[PDB]
Amino acid sequence: AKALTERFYQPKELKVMGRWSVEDVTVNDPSLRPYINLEARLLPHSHGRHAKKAFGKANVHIVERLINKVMRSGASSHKAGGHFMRREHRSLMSKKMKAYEVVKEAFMIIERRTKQNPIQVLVRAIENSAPREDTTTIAFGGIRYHMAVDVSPLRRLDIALKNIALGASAKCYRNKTSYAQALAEEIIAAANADPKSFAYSRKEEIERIAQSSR
Amino acid sequence: MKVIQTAGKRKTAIARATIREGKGRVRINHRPVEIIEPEIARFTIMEPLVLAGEEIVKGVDIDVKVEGGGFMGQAEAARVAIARALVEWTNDMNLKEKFMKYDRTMLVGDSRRTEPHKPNRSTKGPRAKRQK
Amino acid sequence: DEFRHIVRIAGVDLNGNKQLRWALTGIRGIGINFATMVLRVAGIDPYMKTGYLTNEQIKKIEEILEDPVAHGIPAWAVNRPKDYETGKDMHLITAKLVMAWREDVNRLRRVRAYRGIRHELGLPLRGQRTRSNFRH
Amino acid sequence: MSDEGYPAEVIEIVARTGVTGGVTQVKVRILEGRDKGRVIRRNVKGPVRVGDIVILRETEREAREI
Amino acid sequence: ATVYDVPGDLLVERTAKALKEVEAIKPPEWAPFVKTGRHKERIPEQEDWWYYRVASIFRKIYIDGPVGIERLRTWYGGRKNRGHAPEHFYKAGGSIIRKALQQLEAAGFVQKVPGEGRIVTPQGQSFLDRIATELKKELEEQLPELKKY
Amino acid sequence: MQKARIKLASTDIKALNEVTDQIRQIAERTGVRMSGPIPLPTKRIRITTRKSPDGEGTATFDKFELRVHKRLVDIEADERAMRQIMRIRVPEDVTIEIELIS
RNA sequence: CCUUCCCGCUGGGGAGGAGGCACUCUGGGGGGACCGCCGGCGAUAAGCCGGAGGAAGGAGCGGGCGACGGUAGGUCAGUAUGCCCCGAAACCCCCGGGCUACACGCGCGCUACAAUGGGCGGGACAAUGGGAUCCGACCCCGAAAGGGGAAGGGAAUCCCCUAAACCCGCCCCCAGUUCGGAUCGCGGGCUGCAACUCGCCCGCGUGAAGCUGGAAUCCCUAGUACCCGCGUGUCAUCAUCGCGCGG
Ligand SMILES: [Mg+2]
Ligand SMILES: [Mg+2]
Ligand SMILES: [Mg+2]
Ligand SMILES: [Mg+2]
Ligand SMILES: [Mg+2]
Ligand SMILES: [Mg+2]
Repeated sequence: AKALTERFYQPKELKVMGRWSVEDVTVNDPSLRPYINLEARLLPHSHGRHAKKAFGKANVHIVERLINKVMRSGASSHKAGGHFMRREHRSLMSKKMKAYEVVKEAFMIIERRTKQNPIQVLVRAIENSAPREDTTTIAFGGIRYHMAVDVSPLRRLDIALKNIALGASAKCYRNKTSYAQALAEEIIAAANADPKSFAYSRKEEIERIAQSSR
Repeated sequence: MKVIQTAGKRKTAIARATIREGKGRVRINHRPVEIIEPEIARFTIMEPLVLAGEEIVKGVDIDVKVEGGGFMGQAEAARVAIARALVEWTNDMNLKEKFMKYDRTMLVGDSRRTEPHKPNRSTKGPRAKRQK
Repeated sequence: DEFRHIVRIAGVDLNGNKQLRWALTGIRGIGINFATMVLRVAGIDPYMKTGYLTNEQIKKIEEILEDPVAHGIPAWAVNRPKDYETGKDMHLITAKLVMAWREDVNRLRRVRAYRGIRHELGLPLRGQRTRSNFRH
Repeated sequence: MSDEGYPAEVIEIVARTGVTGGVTQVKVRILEGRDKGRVIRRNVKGPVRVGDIVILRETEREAREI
Repeated sequence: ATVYDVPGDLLVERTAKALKEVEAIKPPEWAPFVKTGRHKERIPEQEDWWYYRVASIFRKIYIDGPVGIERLRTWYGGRKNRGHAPEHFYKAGGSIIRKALQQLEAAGFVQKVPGEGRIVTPQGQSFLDRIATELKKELEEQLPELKKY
Repeated sequence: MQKARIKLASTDIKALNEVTDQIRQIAERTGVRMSGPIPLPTKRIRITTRKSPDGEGTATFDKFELRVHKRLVDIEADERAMRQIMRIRVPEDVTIEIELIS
């Protein structure tokens, strides 16, 4: 950054990025509470070490999961905003340093706004962006019915983070707004639970489709 | 002149740290950690220091020579080397356990290496394949 | 004051009010490199905007364009070095440029060379293949 | 935002389900509301371990299967 | 204080500004023209790029010692857009760095070992370390964890 | 006293070891100071042919490899030692080279 | 330990010699991991799972070796070989052309359609491999491509070889643009006996479609995929390719 103290920021306290603490952070959804890691972890970066196991994601910090979802490249095999995005070389895939700075600028943004811990804001956003029921087709005696099902909290997290990031991506695509700004907007919008957020909207639609399916 | 040598490895990156009594100066290839330009690399290297605390760092001086692959690998190898240096300088197992529960790979190494590339579109990867 | 949303440089090729070097690339025969050269030799700021250009500055870069090498431009940075009728190394602008292209082309045609033939048939002539990827 | 959802703790995994194997039938026990101990069998999507907590928009559906 | 103690880019700009006060650091007549390499696409957009470049070279010779023009060429090179074709690395031109080194040998900052390239002189390392200690102070108003060094 | 480098190279670690043991036991038969069999990086000549003549079918490759193990031994140059290390058998699949540092 | 050079806040930094293998590294020999321990599931078995500890945890990871046999699969255009044919021409050599033609259809890919960026200037960090008419530091000349001389190097000694993605600052601020670089003109070079047909490179100039892509379809389970560049094989000169390397 252009302040030289943000450029050579030195950590001292083991806050997250040496800037934001998590002791004051609380998650009121009990199904997500175990699966949301909020340890005093200075650097979110893990080096893949969790994926080889089945719930290392549970053991993994949450802002790390965010930046990893932000290392995105848009949507290649699906259509967010009705559009394939397909950034190929000008993406952030495998660029976690860029992703880290994107997330950090987003947090700084919202905290300039929102007068709140941005991690608190983020947990609120995934909470009210995370669905509870989905639908899937099951066979009973050989005949398929699009039944409704409940969603496991890990999968709820996965969806929430994914579609937060995807909304940010669609809003930053081919327009004047930055990825960080789109991300900030998406998180606070979802936390306020307004439909402007792609993520809240998507949660509501899969949920109303489920409550239609049963 | 009590000095202690430690070493760290992270995928084609080798750091050699020497630790001794001093003031708190810690240098990576003649350069202060304070000014290492990617924040992430700085933070990888600093984690053991923050975690161990100023109380002992301020009496320690460290110098790391790292001669390998990438900035991140170098940072991790340095992190390893200085973590081991602190532990072997202090003989504090409460600190060893603090590190081992924060990140075990801080003291044990990451054993991972790159998988050899295999024929079909070998330049891309061992499993990356041509299109049908 | 001294503002102009539009400016004529080298006739009435008329240029916006962005920074001057790119405004000049708005001319045929001028890229950003030749532009930066011309301005550096004429003492003008390239980052400057065109609205604040004075008529004498206009005249100055116009005369440079008229005879670049005489002003400090090298001979290896020009549209038309070692011309086919005067060994002078010169830089050509819009109309003289299309005319020069036309002339060398139809010279080749007059002598019925491969390039002239391939020009008049509108096909590639710089070694390409044309089988799979030249389809119009 | 958290509407009238009812927590439910997972006590036992049973066979997996779904045309493509993504669903897992499971036995769960409600924790709050009026049941406060009524086990029930639900079809849950995604990874689950025992001790997990799934929250339900209702409790009177009770899919059953072998 | 020293070069290794402070960062690079800030030092290069500061010592360029200071090198403008040296008379043997005139740009050559072909500077306002030419690119820095075939790997580039456009002329330098700055007017003092010559001083920035010789400052950089001076620091590089401080750090890497008996080094010459081909090594510096590969450091000042980089990636080229080769059109529709993929990207590759290309070295830079040698004339810029040669003229720079020669200007510096004139000013007294580098000398020329008969073999194995060029080497900074005491007056040269003094110049650089002076600028570095100055800079270190000005950013020790900031980081006292760097006052330490 | 001036020293003698013996660079020896083979495809068989055991022939190589045989020679080095010859040298060790002969130097200690005498009393001249050996410098160990320093093992140098072994050369892996790799040749990756396609194993098909036809050009048809899936492309499959044979990665053939030849390995050259290399040792060097420094021993002080005496006429006795030199005469007898010349007398050494030096089996067929090995090369040696006695340079002298003086 | 010796010698020397800078900051200076008189604290600290580097450099070269002996010093020695400490660290790294190299390469020979050994050890180590066996579901071995705890708990659970299955049957108490075979074994699976979770956990501990451990460098490594579930054939550790990744390769090589591809059974009997089939596929009149491909290859007699690599060699070997039957038959038929040519046999003084269907054998051998030379020149020139062609295989590089282009209204079109298809496969695999490169570059893009921009800000999850472009340019400029600065700052960083690799590994694999290769080198005799061969690598070529280093110096000089040149705007570049390139040119002259040339140390050392038959290979842990020298060189190829200070990679790019990344970061910092400054311009651009959502548009066929400072995106994109098809095409074409002029000139300057390298290889070669020969560069028109038909090579590669550089500089100025030009400034094509393309603003995310239907139906449908491909690859991939961890240091993997994606992204980034490098090496080598082919090679007189030619790499959007193959085989590999690391980030
Ligand atoms: Mg085993
Ligand atoms: Mg057959
Ligand atoms: Mg057949
Ligand atoms: Mg462009
Ligand atoms: Mg657009
Ligand atoms: Mg090929």
